[PDB]
Amino acid sequence: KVKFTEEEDLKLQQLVMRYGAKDWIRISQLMITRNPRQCRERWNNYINPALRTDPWSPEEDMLLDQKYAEYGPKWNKISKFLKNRSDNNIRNRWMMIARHRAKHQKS
Repeated sequence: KVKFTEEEDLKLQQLVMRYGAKDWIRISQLMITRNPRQCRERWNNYINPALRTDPWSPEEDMLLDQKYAEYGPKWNKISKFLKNRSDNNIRNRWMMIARHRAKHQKS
């Protein structure tokens, strides 16, 4: 997980809404515990395009088995390969698709 907790990711929606999405150096001054790119990575992988409903397809499932196998549930690194979804969508959809392979229905 990232240094800050999801609860912070919500603060980003507010602070970033006040800065728009370009003064990360300022938002980082408040919480120097993270780099400007760390909170920005959430902007596109959490709030910016309104992906409250942008679920991926088996393409990420098969291409994720390769990335996850390396990073694992770090939707922070995966969401960067999508730039179309958010960790909240991946962490949430992976549990929907992982629920099918959870038992053995995989075959």
